[PDB]
Parts: sequence; C-alpha cells; structure tokens
Amino acid sequence: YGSDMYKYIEQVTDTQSQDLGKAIENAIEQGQTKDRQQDKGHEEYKDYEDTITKS
Amino acid sequence: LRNGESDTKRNTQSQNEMNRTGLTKQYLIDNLQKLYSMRDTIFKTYDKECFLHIW
Repeated sequence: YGSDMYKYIEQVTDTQSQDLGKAIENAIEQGQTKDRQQDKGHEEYKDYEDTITKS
Repeated sequence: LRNGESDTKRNTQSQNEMNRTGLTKQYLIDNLQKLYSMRDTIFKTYDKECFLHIW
C-alpha cells in the first residue's frame, strides 16, 4: 500500500557516492653556481704623417 | 677562457588519501513476493514442536 509501491512497480535504482581527497606535496630545491672568467688583451699601433708647406 | 660548474638537488615528498563511499538500492517486485512469509515462518517452527496438535 501507499506511494512507495510505485518505486517497485518501475525498477528504480538510487545510487549515491562521495569521494573525499587530500594531497600534500612538499618540494625543496637547492642550487649552486660557480663561474670563472680570465681574459687577455694586447694591441699595438704605428702612425706616420708628413706635412710639407709652402708660403 | 671561461669555466663553470652547477649543482642542484630537488626533493619532493607527497601524500594522497581518497575515501569513496556509495549506496545503491534496487527495487524489484520479486523481492516483495519473497517478503510475504518471512515473519510467519517464525511461528511454524514454534507450532510444530512446542504445541499440541490434536483438537
């Protein structure tokens, strides 16, 4: 009797669910760098200029 | 003349956790027919053994 009978009359499937997730990620990064530059320079030059005048 | 050196250390630690639950109810008429005599079957065993059987 009652209304609930209709649920059985037409096959009714009630489905539920619940997913509860948790996630913690911890990352530690360290880095070191070492550089070294060594240069050398050398330049040499020569010039000549001759001026002759008449007046 | 240029040189160099590098170094790194990356370290990650993680944790996960998932809690999934559900509940599925299927309604069938075949279950109602089998429901009928579950209570009455209790007292067929009581009547068979404990009580008198001749008027």
